[PDB]
Amino acid sequence: LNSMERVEWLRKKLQDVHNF
Amino acid sequence: AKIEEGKLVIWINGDKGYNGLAEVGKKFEKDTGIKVTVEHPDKLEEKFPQVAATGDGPDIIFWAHDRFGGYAQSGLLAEITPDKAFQDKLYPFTWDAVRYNGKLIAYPIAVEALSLIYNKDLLPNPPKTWEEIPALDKELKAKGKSALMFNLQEPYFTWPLIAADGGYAFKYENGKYDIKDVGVDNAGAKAGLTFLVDLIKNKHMNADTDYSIAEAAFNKGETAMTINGPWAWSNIDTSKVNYGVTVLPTFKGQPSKPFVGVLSAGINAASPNKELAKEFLENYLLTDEGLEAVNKDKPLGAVALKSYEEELAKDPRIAATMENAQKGEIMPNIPQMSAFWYAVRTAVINAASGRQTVDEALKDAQTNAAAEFDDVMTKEEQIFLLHRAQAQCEKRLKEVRPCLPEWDHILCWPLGAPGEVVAVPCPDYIYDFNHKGHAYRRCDRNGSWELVPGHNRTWANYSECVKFL
Ligand SMILES: OC[C@H]1O[C@H](O[C@H]2[C@H](O)[C@@H](O)[C@@H](O)O[C@@H]2CO)[C@H](O)[C@@H](O)[C@@H]1O
Repeated sequence: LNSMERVEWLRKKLQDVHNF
Repeated sequence: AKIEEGKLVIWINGDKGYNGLAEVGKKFEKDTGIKVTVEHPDKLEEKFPQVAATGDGPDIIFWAHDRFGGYAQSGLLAEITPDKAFQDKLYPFTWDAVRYNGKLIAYPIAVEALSLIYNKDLLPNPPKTWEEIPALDKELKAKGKSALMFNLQEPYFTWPLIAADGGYAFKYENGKYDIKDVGVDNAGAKAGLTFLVDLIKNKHMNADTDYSIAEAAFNKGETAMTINGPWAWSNIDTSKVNYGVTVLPTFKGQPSKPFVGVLSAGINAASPNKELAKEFLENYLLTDEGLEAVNKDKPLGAVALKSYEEELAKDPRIAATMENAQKGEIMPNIPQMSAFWYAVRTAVINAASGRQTVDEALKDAQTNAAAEFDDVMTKEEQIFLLHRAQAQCEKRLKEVRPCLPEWDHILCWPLGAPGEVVAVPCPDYIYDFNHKGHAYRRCDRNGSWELVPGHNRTWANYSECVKFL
C-alpha cells in the first residue's frame, strides 16, 4: 500500500534525475 | 493487584530479584505508610500495553530498555523528571538507553549482558570458539553429559551467535537507527544460524530446550555450559555447582555480540501515584542499600548507580559481563524493536524445528519485518521531505574553478573540486535509499559537471543508493 506508492514515486523521481 | 491512589503496584520479570525489590517496598512502607505490591506476571512486556488503558496496569513497570520506545510512542509512560544532581549519580550511557526522541522515559537500573557460564568440574578450560563445541559434546556424551544447553526459544540467547559474523537489527546511519536497513537475512546472520541448526541436526542440542530446561540441566550438573545473564547466578550458587562466568565463544574468529539491555523502570501514564513512584525509585531503589537488597536476591549485573557499581566491579563475574557487553551492542529502544524480536523469534524456532531452511526462515523474517517498517511512510510524507530538501537547496543556490551546487530533483550537490569524482552520502530524507552508500558525480577540470557523451544529460551514479529497490 504505502510502500508500493512510495517506491513507484521514487522510481519516477530516479528517472527525472537520469533525465537531468 | 489493581492501581489505587496511595499505594504502589510494581511489575518485574520472574527471573529478576522481585523478593529483594519487595524488601525495598517494605522499607518504603515502613517510612511512608505507602504499601508496595511487587508482581511478576508472565509476558508482562506484552501485557502492559494491553491492559494499561483499562486501568489494569502497574504503577511501575520494569523491563530492559528496548521495549520502552514502543510504550512511549503509544503514550503509555509518564515523563520522568530527575534533577541534574540525581542524573549525575548514574552513568551517562545508562541515561542514553532510556532517552527517546530527546526525552528521558524511564529510570535506568542495571546493565545486563549474556555470558558463557561453565561448570569447572566438568570443563576446567571453557572453549574459546563455537567451532570446537561439537567435538567437546562428543567427548562429554561418552561420560553421560552434554557440552552446552541454553534457551533456544527466545532469540535474545541465540542473537549473539547470529550477530557474530554480521547479523544486525538496524543500521545506525545519519544519527538514528535506519529501519529500512535491516540485517536479519545477510550472510553473517545465515552463517550463525546455520551453525546453531547444525548443532541441533547433530544432536549436540535439542530444539525444544527452553529457559527452565537449560537452567535445571546446568544447575543439576548435567551440562558443561549454559548461556545466561547475571540474574541466573543466584540459583547456581544454591546448586553448589563449581562454575565460572566468561567471554562467550568466538564464531569465525569474531566475538559473539550479545544485545545489551539496561533494566529500566517506567511509570504508567495512567498511574495516580506518579510522585510516589518517583520517590520510591530515586530515594529508595536507586541507592546503595536499595540496589544491594535487589542484587542479593538475584544479581542485577552492572548497576547504573556509580557509587554501588564501583563495589560490584571487582566481582570477576561482573568483569566478564562487562567484557561481553563491550563486545556486544546496546539494544535500540525504537518502537520497531518488538517487531524485530518477533521476526527473529519465528525465524529461529522455524529453522531449529526443520519447518524452514535457514535461508527461508531469515528471508521470511526480514521480509515480514520490512513489510511492517516500510508501510509507515506515506507517499505524501516522502514528497514533503524531498520538498523540504529542495527548498534547502534553493537557499544554498541563492547564496552562491570548482563545480557549483545544483538541484538534480533528488539531491543538492555541493562544490566539486576541479577534475574530481564527487561523492555525496545517499540522502537520509529518501526513506527507501541505502544510507551507507554514496551517489557520485564527476567535476570537470573546467569546473563544469561532467555530461553524458552525446547528450545534454548530467552524469550521475546512484547505483549504491538504489541497492534495496
Ligand atoms: O528474546 C527476545 C527478548 O530479549 C530481551 O529480553 C530478555 C531481557 O532483556 C532479559 O532481562 C531477560 O529477562 O531475558 C529476556 C529474554 O527472555 C528483550 O528485552 C525483550 O524485549 C525481547 O523480547
